[PDB]
Amino acid sequence: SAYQDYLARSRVGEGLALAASARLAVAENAASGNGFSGGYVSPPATRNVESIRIDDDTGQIAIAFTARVAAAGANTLVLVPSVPDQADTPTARVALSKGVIQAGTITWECFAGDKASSSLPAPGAGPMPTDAPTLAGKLAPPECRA
Repeated sequence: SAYQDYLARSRVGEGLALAASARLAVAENAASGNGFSGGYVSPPATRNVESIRIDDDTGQIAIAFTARVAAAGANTLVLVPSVPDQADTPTARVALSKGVIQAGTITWECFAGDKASSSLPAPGAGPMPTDAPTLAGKLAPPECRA
């Protein structure tokens, strides 16, 4: 139902906003050449957000929502980071490189369960998720959907 959809979408948006903490930790670790999850302490769990975690190798952020939002096994949303191949007039985006000092702006792409390819402006596609998201796209912001 549309009202049910509203409740879930609002709570998913809040989880995405809480994940700013992880986007900042990934940026800090990229700037120091550290594993991307190093030192990250996720915010307190809420009634809506079960966990926020960072993949130490790729910087991918996975947000797991509670059953108030979506069923177990259908409850994850992912954010994938990338950087341009070169800062000046890039021709492509690339996944982050663990151990390399990377201080430029990181672009984050959201993927819900239905999204089968990257959809970004120039310089083009970013990486796909490392761990597949499972949250139904209809519950996520439109930029996360197929």
